Amino acid sequence: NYQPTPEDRFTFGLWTVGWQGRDPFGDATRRALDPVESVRRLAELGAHGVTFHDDDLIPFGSSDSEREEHVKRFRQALDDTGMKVPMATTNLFTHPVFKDGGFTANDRDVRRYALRKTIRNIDLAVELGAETYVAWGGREGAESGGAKDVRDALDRMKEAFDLLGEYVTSQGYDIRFAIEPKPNEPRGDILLPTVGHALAFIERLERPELYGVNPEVGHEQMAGLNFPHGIAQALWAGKLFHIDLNGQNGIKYDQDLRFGAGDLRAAFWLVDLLESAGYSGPRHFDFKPPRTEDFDGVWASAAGCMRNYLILKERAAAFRADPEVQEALRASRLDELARPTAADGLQALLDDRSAFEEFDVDAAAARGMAFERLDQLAMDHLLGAR
Amino acid sequence: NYQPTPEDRFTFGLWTVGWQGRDPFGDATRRALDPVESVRRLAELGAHGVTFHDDDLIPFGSSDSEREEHVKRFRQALDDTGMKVPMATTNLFTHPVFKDGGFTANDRDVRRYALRKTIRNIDLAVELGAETYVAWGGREGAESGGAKDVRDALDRMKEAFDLLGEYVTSQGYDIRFAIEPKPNEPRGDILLPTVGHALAFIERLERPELYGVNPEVGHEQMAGLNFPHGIAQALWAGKLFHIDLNGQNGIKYDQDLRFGAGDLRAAFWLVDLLESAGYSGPRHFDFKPPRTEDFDGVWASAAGCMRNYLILKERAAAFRADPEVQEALRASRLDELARPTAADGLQALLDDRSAFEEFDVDAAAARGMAFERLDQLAMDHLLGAR
Amino acid sequence: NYQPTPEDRFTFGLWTVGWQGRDPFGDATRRALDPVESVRRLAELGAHGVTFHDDDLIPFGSSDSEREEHVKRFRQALDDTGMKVPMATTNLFTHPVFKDGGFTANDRDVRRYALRKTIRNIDLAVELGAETYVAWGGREGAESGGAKDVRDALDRMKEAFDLLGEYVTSQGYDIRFAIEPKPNEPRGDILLPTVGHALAFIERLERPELYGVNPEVGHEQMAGLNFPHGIAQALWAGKLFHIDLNGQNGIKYDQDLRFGAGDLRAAFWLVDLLESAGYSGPRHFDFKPPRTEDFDGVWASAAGCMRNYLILKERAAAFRADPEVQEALRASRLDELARPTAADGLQALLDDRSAFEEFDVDAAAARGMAFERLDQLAMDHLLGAR
Amino acid sequence: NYQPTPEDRFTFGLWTVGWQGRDPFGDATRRALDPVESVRRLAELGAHGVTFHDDDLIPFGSSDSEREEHVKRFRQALDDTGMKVPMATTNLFTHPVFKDGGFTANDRDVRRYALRKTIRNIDLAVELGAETYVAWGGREGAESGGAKDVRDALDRMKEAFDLLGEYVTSQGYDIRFAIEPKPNEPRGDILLPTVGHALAFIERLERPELYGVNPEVGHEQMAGLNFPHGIAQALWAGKLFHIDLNGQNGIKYDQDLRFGAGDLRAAFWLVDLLESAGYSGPRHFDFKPPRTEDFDGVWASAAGCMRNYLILKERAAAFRADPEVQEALRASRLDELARPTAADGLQALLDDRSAFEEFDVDAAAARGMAFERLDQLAMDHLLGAR
Ligand SMILES: [Mg+2]
Ligand SMILES: [Mg+2]
Ligand SMILES: [Mg+2]
Ligand SMILES: [Mg+2]
Ligand SMILES: [Mg+2]
Ligand SMILES: [Mg+2]
Ligand SMILES: [Mg+2]
Ligand SMILES: [Mg+2]
Repeated sequence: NYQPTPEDRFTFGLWTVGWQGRDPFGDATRRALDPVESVRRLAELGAHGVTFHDDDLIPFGSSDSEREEHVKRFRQALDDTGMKVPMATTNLFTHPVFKDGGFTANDRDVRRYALRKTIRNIDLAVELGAETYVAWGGREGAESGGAKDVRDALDRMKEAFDLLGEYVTSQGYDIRFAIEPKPNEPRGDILLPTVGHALAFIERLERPELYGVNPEVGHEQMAGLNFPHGIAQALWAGKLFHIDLNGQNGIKYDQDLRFGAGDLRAAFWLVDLLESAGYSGPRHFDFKPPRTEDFDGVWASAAGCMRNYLILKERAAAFRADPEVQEALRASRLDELARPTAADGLQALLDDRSAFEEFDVDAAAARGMAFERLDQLAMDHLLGAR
Repeated sequence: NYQPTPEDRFTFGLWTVGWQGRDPFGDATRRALDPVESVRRLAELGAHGVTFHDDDLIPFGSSDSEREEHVKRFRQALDDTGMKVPMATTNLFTHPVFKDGGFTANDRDVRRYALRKTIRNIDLAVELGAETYVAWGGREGAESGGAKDVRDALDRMKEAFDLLGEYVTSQGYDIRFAIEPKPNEPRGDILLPTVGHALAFIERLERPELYGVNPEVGHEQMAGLNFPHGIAQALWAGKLFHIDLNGQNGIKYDQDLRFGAGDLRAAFWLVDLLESAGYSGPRHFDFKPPRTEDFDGVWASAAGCMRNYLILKERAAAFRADPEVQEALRASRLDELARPTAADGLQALLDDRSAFEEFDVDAAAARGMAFERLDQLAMDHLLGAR
Repeated sequence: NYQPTPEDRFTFGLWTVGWQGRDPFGDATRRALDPVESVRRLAELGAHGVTFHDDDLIPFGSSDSEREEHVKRFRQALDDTGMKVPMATTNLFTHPVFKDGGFTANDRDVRRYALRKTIRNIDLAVELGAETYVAWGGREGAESGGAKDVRDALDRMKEAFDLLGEYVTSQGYDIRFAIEPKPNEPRGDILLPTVGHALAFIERLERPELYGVNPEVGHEQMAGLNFPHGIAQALWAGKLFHIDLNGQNGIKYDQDLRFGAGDLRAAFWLVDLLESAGYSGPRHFDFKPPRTEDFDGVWASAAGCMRNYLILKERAAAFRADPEVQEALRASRLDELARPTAADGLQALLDDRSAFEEFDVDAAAARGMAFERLDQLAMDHLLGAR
Repeated sequence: NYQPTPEDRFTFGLWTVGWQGRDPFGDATRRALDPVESVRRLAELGAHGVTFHDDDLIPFGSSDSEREEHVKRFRQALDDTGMKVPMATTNLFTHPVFKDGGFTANDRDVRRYALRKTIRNIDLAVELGAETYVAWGGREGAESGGAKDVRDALDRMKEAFDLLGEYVTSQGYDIRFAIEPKPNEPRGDILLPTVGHALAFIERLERPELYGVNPEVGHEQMAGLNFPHGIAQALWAGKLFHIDLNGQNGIKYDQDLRFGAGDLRAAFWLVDLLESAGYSGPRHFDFKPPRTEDFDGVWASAAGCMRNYLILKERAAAFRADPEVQEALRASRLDELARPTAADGLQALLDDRSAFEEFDVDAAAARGMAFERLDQLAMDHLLGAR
């Protein structure tokens, strides 16, 4: 029943199944996992590959000797299992030096350090074959209004990303960047808080074609926003380079539940969109197995991520293939939404008396949209009840 | 005490002080106001000008004769008082024909009608001297996932705004457009839900220089977002063409309280930013006097809008002029935030061993940011308690 | 497929399918429905009965003659269809006189009027056979802090409900009261904002056994609360006299979507609880068919309310009957949660060295709770994918 | 300027100024503080006393020898400074054994352990002179619906608190309990999520007079609720035994900002209420100095807590003493809210034709409430601008 293959392109971060369960009010409930064991266990479950922060793979403060040993053992597990590494990223948030940010820290020497730590890990990412480099600026922000002049901060943020674009262009690397937005936590407010703010920032970079977004289900839902809508806007702009899948129950702390938990109907509309638009990138899970769980529960939670995606894929495909649904879509005029408003042009529209002077407003107004029957067909399909 | 003059450029919509108090659960508690009387009373209070939707000024379905009579009486009140009309907009949300939207309605004939109704009011706006034309797409959106393909909807939205840009370019009008975002209400989710999503959409229009944003305090706060931060991003992009001021107590229905109500410290940081950046446009209030109030209370609420802005302006100016505050800003390194990270360039940064190999991370980490003393000086100034 | 019968005890308010679609930003999109036609159409769909506010049935300001005529025609439709009237309530929110409340209005003459309007409709409710009388104090509250001394307001609220209890005791009526909480809208904050605040208030009334709660799915979700949890607390206290079913997508304006829309997994856990606890009252829908819809869509939306309840009932019953689920419940120690902590008593617990001095904390800590496998079995059952 | 004395009864938890800055995404930024030094530094700032969790004072797993040494050194610092210990509480949330709760853990042996750990610390609290014992059940709850049967959990919660009441009655201790509600974090949903749910639960305990609430500003605001309103309901019920003061910016993770930060007008209305009702208990701060700060900033943040309370006390007292404000309160009929609705009794009200048959609804409806002028006087007073 609903078994994943490496062809489904499911990926997990080392830090996901590796989360030891330390939260703001409690100590860890699980021992540390060796990244080599996580690679093996994930390959057994049907995953396609893994992702990493620099500091997940190479402990902070490691000598070039220990660094080389850690990478070599990782490489061997990849060769042994067939697992890929499609994305990597930088930890610019755990160590105390980043307490006021990395790229937008008020201290200039910290910003320079942040850039050098990033560039070193871009080299490693290319070596391991990654196509996408993600940046989540979790410490870029403020708890108080006077601590951060946001215009100056956006200048420094642009400067950082422009320098990174110069670096990969100089080296001839085939890698693209993806900015991951989040509205708050751990800072009181985070810069570039939603998909839209990130898309707008990208258009001010020197080489905008090198940058896209890495949206996360739970993050947009922490602002009360419709995640499938934001993903549609990112696809419309040609900027969905990567995506993070998980679950969230509303406006509260970042829960990082397994995918399919949280807002189930939103998860259905998301899969419908991703499959219908032909998104071809990794289906990456950024989730945390609850700290109530032991290691058997960690792997059950990971498996459930993939299972829920495949069940929703099946139901969304049945929905769109149903002749009764295609009829209802025409009844609600989704076909007319796809047709241009005025391909005749501005002058024709102005001269068209049926568009205003002779337009029957009351006849158009009384036409029902038939959206509630359409949505109940969608419910019936989701629940396997047609 | 804190008396406004027309030099402060305070403006109000006719629909604000004119709101009769009808809400989803109750009938109106006040009689209709003649726009001529609203103009006189606002001029007496020290306002600079007024704004309007087409349907606030000319009742829907009016003959060209009645239209001319309504405009002439309005013009006369403006000439009598010295009041200006800096902005106008279109009602694409009240009449039943717009129940699924105007520019993104699924029905093509409704979209054409929406465009013609808008163009007619652009002509009137130019005649009355408006510099800015606002578009709030309050019905553009959905309550259910299958009712609206958002990529097709964004195509239709771009098509509409592009045609409007062709129209004003054709006519030689000196007017710019400002898109007003809102996350929800009256639709379950509204397209372009925040300042960031609107800024990103503008960069895909054919003539992006003609378009900017008209953010509203309460709207960004309905998504839990930091309004001064979003305004800083809009200023950084050169896109703050207009602004709507009001108050909101958190994530809930759109309250439209008078300015200064709701989140008072956010209102302080907003005024600080607007004055420090030299924003030169109208300070426009989109608010609703609570339906508990009679007409004496309507004018008290309007007066309070302007009063609160002027008190906050005074306190923000005292904050920034205080030598002890300028010292604390240097203590928190706001001066270093304004200096480039790497004006030496990429190669210099890579060769700079003090940026990584010889960087003392523990010494930098132990440096306090001193942000809590800075924020208490800001509190003391806001409260008049230094 | 999943057809309701009057035995399922589904009920609808006249004001639900009767909503004409007027919202704060738009005029009505549907004509008024005659309550006689709503009764017939609902009986055809399989409903059990209907509910009403006084002003839904008898237009405000009606003579005793017109009142009698309106009731007689309603009675006849009930006799013709077999439909029952299990609950009634009072409109203390639409007319302008209630703009600062009914029972807690600052004006004493309005409070007296509110009580007399209520008592007149209690008599009618008894005549029509209602068992439950609901009070939703939608105008009891404030937009500003100084307008309402909440201690005095709670005194007036208690006084009102105590007088109502004296009235029904005097008359010998077999009717109970149910208070309906809501956190906000249309007032900025509403008194008794959640199920918990209402339960606590009831314990200070003179005759607490006459009063219970009428919680609404969407209302508790406007505070971000877990609705099944609140319903469990109300059942634990013996106070769930009635319930309002609908859907809501998070913290925002009151959406009143059809039941099953909004938070689908919460709807599943709610049905599981109601059926497992043997709740025997009406399954009442307080919803609004979206104003995008014509009358065919109104009835499709009503039908979908009942359909979704019956599908979820079936899946929750399959979940609890599954031997693999009963095994997993024992694996997560739900059986031990049901056993007393210390039926041996306080002295035995203090003398029990295995409870502290010889308790192995690290062995207990390492035991996994197995909650993620249990929740995936619940997901599989909900989606019909075992 | 605004200097606190021990007469102001300001108290702080050891865990507040002692927070090392570890958050879910970052390591600690400050070294551990010796509780002896925290006592001295707080006494220097003008605090009245301190509070503690068992595990803040005596490291978990300490021998009776080390326990005695830790208490003796604490006692000496108290004797040296004059500081009091008015409240204590139990850590039932940090150690992994409490990962599914303490009093409502599914495992029975963990629940017994939780009760024994609590009882041992009640004895210590009495020895140190505490009058109030707080219980915050931060782990009592769930992330998934099937993990916790809430009726059984409330049975176990009642059983635990009843046993604790039997214990203190047996020992003859003069101490009362205060339950602290929180809606979520660190569990996905927490049992007894608001002040109202806690007040309702207390009325089902065997000896309800021994129990009250300990509400926290930020916690009620994480549900979007009006904190002064909830505090008024707790005062009305006679159950405000203790209070936790801090700041929060809306619906998001628990920020624990210093008091006066976050919602400033809510802080003003809270102080107005506490002073006007004659609340006589400790003004306790449960806050976290941001991890951006060094130790100088920790003490600046603590000082600011007390400063902001004293400034707001002064402004609220000026507001209520202002003759123009007392006039406006009569204009909005706050005097009539305080007078009984029907001291004449039920029969008199029914016979009073001026209450219904001859009541002029339109005359009452047109009366303005004058609430916007009242609220602007409150704003003017808060800002020191009359
Ligand atoms: Mg996350
Ligand atoms: Mg992520
Ligand atoms: Mg608004
Ligand atoms: Mg606006
Ligand atoms: Mg509702
Ligand atoms: Mg209801
Ligand atoms: Mg807290
Ligand atoms: Mg606390």
